[PDB]
Amino acid sequence: IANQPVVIDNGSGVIKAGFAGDQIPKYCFPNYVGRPKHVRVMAGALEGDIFIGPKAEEHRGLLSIRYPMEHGIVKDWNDMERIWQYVYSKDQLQTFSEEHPVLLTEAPLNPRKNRERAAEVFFETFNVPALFISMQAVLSLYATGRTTGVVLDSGDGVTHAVPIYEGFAMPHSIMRIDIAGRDVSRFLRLYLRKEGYDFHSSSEFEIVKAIKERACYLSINPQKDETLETEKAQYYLPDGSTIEIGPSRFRAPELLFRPDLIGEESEGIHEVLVFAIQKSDMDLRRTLFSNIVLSGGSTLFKGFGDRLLSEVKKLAPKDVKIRISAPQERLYSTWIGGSILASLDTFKKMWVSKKEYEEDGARSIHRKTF
Amino acid sequence: EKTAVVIDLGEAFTKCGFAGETGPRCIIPSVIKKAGMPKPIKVVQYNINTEELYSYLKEFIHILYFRHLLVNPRDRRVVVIESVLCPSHFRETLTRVLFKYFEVPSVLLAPSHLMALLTLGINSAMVLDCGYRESLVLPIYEGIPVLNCWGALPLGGKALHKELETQLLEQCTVDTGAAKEQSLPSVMGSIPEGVLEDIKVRTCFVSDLTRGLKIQAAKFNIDGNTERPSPPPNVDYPLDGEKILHVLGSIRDSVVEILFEQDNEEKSVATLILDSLMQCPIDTRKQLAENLVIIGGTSMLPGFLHRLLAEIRYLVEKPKYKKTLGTKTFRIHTPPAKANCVAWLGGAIFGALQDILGSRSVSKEYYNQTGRIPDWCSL
Amino acid sequence: DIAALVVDNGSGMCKAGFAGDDAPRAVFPSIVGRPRHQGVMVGMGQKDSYVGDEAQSKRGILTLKYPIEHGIVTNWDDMEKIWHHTFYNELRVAPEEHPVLLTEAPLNPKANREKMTQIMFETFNTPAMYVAIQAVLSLYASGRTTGIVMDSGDGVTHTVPIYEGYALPHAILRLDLAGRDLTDYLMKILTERGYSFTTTAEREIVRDIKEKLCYVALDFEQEMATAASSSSLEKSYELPDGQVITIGNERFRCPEALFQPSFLGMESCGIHETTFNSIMKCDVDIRKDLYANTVLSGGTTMYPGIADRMQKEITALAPSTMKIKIIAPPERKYSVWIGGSILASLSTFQQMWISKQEYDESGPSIVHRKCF
Amino acid sequence: DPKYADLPGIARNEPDVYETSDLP
Ligand SMILES: Nc1ncnc2c1ncn2[C@@H]1O[C@H](COP(=O)(O)OP(=O)(O)OP(=O)(O)O)[C@@H](O)[C@H]1O
Ligand SMILES: Nc1ncnc2c1ncn2[C@@H]1O[C@H](COP(=O)(O)OP(=O)(O)O)[C@@H](O)[C@H]1O
Ligand SMILES: Nc1ncnc2c1ncn2[C@@H]1O[C@H](COP(=O)(O)OP(=O)(O)O)[C@@H](O)[C@H]1O
Ligand SMILES: [Mg+2]
Ligand SMILES: [Mg+2]
Ligand SMILES: [Mg+2]
Repeated sequence: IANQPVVIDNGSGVIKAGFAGDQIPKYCFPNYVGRPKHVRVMAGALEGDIFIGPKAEEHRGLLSIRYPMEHGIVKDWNDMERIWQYVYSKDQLQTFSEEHPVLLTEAPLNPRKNRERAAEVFFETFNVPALFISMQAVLSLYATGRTTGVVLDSGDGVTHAVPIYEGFAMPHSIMRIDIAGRDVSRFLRLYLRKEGYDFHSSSEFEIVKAIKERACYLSINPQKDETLETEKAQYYLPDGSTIEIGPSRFRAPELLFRPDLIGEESEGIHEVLVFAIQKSDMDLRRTLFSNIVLSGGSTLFKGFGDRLLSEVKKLAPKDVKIRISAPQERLYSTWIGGSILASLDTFKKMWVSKKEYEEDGARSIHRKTF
Repeated sequence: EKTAVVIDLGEAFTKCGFAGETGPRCIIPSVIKKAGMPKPIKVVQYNINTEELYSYLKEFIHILYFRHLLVNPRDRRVVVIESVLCPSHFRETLTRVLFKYFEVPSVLLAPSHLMALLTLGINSAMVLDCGYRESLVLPIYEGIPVLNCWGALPLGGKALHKELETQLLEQCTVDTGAAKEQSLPSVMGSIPEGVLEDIKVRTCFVSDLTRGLKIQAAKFNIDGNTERPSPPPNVDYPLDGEKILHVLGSIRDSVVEILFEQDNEEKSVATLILDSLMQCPIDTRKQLAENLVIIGGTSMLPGFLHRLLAEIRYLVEKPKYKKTLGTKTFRIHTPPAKANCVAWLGGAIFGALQDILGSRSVSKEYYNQTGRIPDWCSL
Repeated sequence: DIAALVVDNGSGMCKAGFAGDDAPRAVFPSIVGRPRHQGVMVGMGQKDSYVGDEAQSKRGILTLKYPIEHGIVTNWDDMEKIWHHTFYNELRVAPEEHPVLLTEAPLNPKANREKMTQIMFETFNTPAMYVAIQAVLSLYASGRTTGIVMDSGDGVTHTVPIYEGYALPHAILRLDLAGRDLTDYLMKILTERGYSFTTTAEREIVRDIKEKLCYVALDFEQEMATAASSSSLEKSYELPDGQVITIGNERFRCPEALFQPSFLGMESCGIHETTFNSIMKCDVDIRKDLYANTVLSGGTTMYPGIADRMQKEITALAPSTMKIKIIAPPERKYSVWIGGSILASLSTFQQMWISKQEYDESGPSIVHRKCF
Repeated sequence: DPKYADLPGIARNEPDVYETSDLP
């Protein structure tokens, strides 16, 4: 098939869909399904029952939210199927699914059944001509245009570090932890409860996530900032009321680097990055320090680069160059890399044909990846 | 060493007394009667300017220390029971009131859930506190409160009082007695908090699991034909002397169903424990499931515990919890004190431990030197 | 007669007992657990750090650290805590009253043994002590004086050939692949299967799964094909919660890393190739005897069918005429300790102690002159 | 640069490279 492939970066928090030709993901929206909060049986209420994309943002107060993906693993497969069908809607891509081949993106070290069921859904419910599932860490280097680097993809659900040297991936050096943007949002909810502000509702999870996106910075010296009197930045709720966030602004994201404060048994973003570098072979390590590529939304935290540089400096060997290449487009780097990959003619030899899936069965999608 | 006093402040009621006592000496509404204003002001208020809160706490603690506890404040230590994730500003204001003004030796800001655990003698359980403002679940495992697996919902006594007021104002039938022996709905614009609280505690009750589910289904009544259970008889609650509010039978069992109603979000009082438990470490689940402790004034409503346990066992079988928490044996604890003052009883047990209480508590010299109260937030 | 203690500080599991006994008195995991939460108030009956089985029972809240990694003590405070628990709490004996016969793997850092001796003589004030090679003790336990011991425990797998009591230091071959590496690989393949285990507490659950279910396949490809084409090999395990999880081919892929380190990413020989290379490094005259007296030791050699697989692999590698005989006693998990007890029960061993007088005279470095 | 101007989450007013000082 010579039609333009469709690239669908499958985020835990925000999915990004588009065509491979485009330089940017033309379509992108949160990865959740919004249902009416009350069990509607009367007429005149929010009809349809399934609000996805900006529609869910229009009436966000009245909806109960449910994410299908958690920690990069699909939980509600019906909701994920609804999401993917909505990607092929009149609102997004205005096209039939049977025409275009598809490139998915999946987190590394995920369950095999997740990928198997995703392929089954994309080949059975949608009559797609072909499919290919890539890791986002491989795609970030495609997007940046470099052949080597350590990709630290800190998405909404999963935070993983992957070193690649000259296009060779180190499967045993990959590091992965579940402390990511959603966990930072949960900790921010807890700290805002400590401020005296309640966000119990699932819908209110969205506005505490908005507070995380708007006003939350990583302090190089958290003790000094805590001792220093905070400015108590004011934030506007959707309804109209103001809130003073206070010191929680710098306490919630701090758990990404030091999760053990809240008792979480996790390595921390700097720890997984450094250990992914160190587990690799020794001769590569210096170059792996000289090419660090950030990716994912959680890397967009204010002052994240400086704190990560400080941590890597104090953990790395002395007098070793470090280059945390943090492109401004790091939120959509994974999709841009997927588009660049799908543009290549080599992609023609990578995706599995529908007849190939029918004949070889499930194991094809496992073996053609590597 | 003199016996340390114990204070447990709450929106609805404050429990006060001495350590090493079988129960609190004093339990009163957390209000202060300022001159000139008919309805008194709530002492414990969050998100207010610190001067007003300081004055309120000063007056209330003075009332506690010179009306109910007949003893000087300077002599004896304090064991203040404050719930986990209590608002910070209220906490440092309370400690500042205790230190700067009263000059107590030291205040121990104990957590309510761990203290409630101490009363039973066990060292691990899933403590649910159904307070006035909100219900809160916290697991404790070997004296370590697992803050990571906390849970909370705003289904305490405040929401219940609001629901009662709404239902009464809808199905209002009050005999004014002044040429109004017939029903005269909503003669008064708003029912005071005291009347709602008395109606809730005296008349209302928590129905059985099956009856509650049938009531919830019949609320929608989609193609239903008298599927509701037969309600209890109506009760004629006297108001203000002459007035007689005919509290309907249906309200008495339907008002409290908001605690256990799911409403397309899978969030209720019962589901809260399961949600917290499913987040716990893999090894801690069983010991936390077999040890359940319920505290708080709302839990004292008649038939609450039976409905809660039945709803827990019912929701366990649902597909969300079937895989993980399916084969589990939940069991409720029966602490020696009434559920109003289990946390206070824990604080009282901790108070008589004179040797450790000096080291654990924060000395006034330390507070004067630093002015920073310890907290589980970053320092 | 004052009995001398024998303390096998394994990388994973610490064993301890009195000389002359048949089995160790105390056998507990060598872990130090610490509470995870810091900010919140701590309950009444608590310890700053838990050790041994106490940490294992309370592992749900604690975070565990192994003091010994790859047979090298990395945290000496934790190892000191482990020894204190071993002597005072478990054995319930004063360390100053008895000698102690510790054990160490071959080819370890010299500083490890030096610090071991220093800690034993200064902190605990034992009247004497000794450090012994684990393989030599395990050969003592089997009632042999000629043979090749492939002792594989939680941290390291070392092969030592011995002939008529004369060790051959230049033919010893050490590998860092053992135990913990297999547990981590089991975690990885379990994550591919669907069950995610990340915390240190879950490492104990994965270790228990490895102990209970895993086995060595005589033919790896045939068993893989059987697993693919049928569910006969699937077996169910119950977690402490009560969740039931099914393990399929992963039963015989976790221990297969012993014979194929390429699964773990290390470009090292398998245990069969390591044993064959160690035999071939020996002189030509004694090799036959070693082929007839291959001894398995350590806890990680307890997989079902490992003896048959090792016999098959060595027979394939070795010449046809030589007779291979892998000796795998049922109690081999404690064979490193038992021989140590024998070595402590001998009358001729009273001259092999490092007396405290000699330690004061020469310092810790005497451990390199006396022990080995 | 302007090709990413329309996207919501493009974080601007920050440097694209956080690196240690060069040493000869
Ligand atoms: N004996 C009782 N029987 C029934 N309900 C009661 C009883 N005592 C108090 N309540 C109700 O319980 C609620 C108060 O609970 P509780 O006294 O535990 O809260 P609190 O400590 O004041 O508040 P919070 O913990 O939120 O700070 C109110 O609804 C009150 O009406
Ligand atoms: N400026 C920002 N500050 C803080 N967090 C942000 C910012 N922008 C995005 N995020 C977070 O990043 C997450 C999106 O991650 P994403 O890149 O979608 O991960 P994935 O690889 O799963 O697609 C969101 O949940 C959001 O909370
Ligand atoms: N019955 C068994 N089956 C499989 N593996 C076992 C068995 N018993 C113990 N092990 C493994 O052996 C290891 C312990 O080995 P051990 O003899 O204690 O070595 P060391 O003495 O160096 O600690 C554990 O990590 C465990 O996984
Ligand atoms: Mg992504
Ligand atoms: Mg209470
Ligand atoms: Mg051993």
